Amino acid sequence: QADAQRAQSDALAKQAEAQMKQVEAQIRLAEIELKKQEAVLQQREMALKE
Amino acid sequence: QADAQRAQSDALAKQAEAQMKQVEAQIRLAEIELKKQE
Repeated sequence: QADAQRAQSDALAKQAEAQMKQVEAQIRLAEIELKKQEAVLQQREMALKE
Repeated sequence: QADAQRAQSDALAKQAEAQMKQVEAQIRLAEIELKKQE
């Protein structure tokens, strides 16, 4: 039972950690997309001012 | 247990480069924002 627990811990150290890193990368990509949307909104505001 | 410890050590060694890359990207973004402000 402890061996299965240690196997799950090793899985978390390996595949689950890699999946968590992929999730962090996806969150960073989403933040970059939000920044791009904010820049587009600023450009639209500049066009309205013009 | 020792095999998992070695796997964790190698995982930290490999993810250190990714963390450094993210920090470099953040620093570059701050510099780009400073340049765009000027």
